[PDB]
Amino acid sequence: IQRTPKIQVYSRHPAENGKSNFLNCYVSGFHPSDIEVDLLKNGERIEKVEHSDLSFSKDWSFYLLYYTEFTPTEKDEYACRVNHVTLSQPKIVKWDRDM
Amino acid sequence: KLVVVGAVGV
Amino acid sequence: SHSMRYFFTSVSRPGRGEPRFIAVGYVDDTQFVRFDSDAASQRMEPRAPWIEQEGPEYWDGETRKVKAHSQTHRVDLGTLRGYYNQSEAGSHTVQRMYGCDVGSDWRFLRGYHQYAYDGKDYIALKEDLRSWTAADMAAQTTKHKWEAAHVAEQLRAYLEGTCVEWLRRYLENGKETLQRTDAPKTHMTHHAVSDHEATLRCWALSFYPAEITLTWQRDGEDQTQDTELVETRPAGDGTFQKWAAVVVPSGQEQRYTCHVQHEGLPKPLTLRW
Ligand code: NA
Ligand code: NA
Repeated sequence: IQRTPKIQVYSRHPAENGKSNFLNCYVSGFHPSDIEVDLLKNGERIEKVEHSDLSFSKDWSFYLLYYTEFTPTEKDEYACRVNHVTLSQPKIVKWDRDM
Repeated sequence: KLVVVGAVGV
Repeated sequence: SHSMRYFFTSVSRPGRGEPRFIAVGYVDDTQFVRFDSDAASQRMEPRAPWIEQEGPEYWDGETRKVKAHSQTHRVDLGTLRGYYNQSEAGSHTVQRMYGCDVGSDWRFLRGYHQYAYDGKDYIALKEDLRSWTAADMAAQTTKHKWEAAHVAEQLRAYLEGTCVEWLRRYLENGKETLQRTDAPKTHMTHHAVSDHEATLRCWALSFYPAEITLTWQRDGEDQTQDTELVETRPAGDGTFQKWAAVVVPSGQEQRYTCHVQHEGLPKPLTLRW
């Protein structure tokens, strides 16, 4: 009855240090729809984060895109933190630069 | 354009 | 082919107040309208430039209809709690999807109207648009009600009429984007994973529509072993992304080809390192 979210963390454009970009957290395949998604900069919640309107797939599982403008640097670490009824603790997925 | 006829309840 | 689809989600709030209701409209893989019960406007809102040209009668009409949809879902959450003998204490979800496809001939191809309760099939209109698939005895009760109320006849009239006519209107008004294919921008990357092995990753970026096939071949035969294929994902600018990777012996990269199939490609692309 409950399906756990799949998580992808990626940039809209090829990541280049000092070039403005968009950080994406795509959460899919989850049920029910209530979900907490935060984008993290060096472990700290980013404020200006927007998300797509709730929609769902043929199997009725939900998907959302969470996103923020960001400028990648050599030092700064980005991640997506997801909480859902199917998770005993919030799941943190690190942004892998070329994934 | 959405369905115009009122939706029938389950 | 082209599609118009509406998606509705209603989630009950047992602690206080009425269900959260979210409606979204799509043409193909492009969102064009939304309603969110939690938003300030309490209106159907545009989400594509080509729907903004619709006049006030359109926005008033779609707002009236989507609010009526929200009240139907609110009532249905109550009815379904009854059918399944569930307490008032739990949150539950109703989902509805309906819409229509036009084919290569720009004529009606197929219609659909599907309902789910708590993420499981409940009742669905069959492809003939004349019969219902009821998953269980709660849905069988609904089927008997909808047969008596001639719901399939009402939906058939919409799906073969209004639905395809307005899909064709939207496709013309939005043709600059809706009838433009964006072929995937493809490249391969190479990363050593050991002294003896390398990962080849085949990228498909900035494509529209979302439907794509990435396949690896070794010496001209399909290979699935030692491969990874990520779910197609939105870029956030209306286009999509996907990649497929294969682990290969270092020095043997030339044996491997990535094959990309997409509506925007006259012939499939072959990439080689
Ligand atoms: Na890469
Ligand atoms: Na690679």
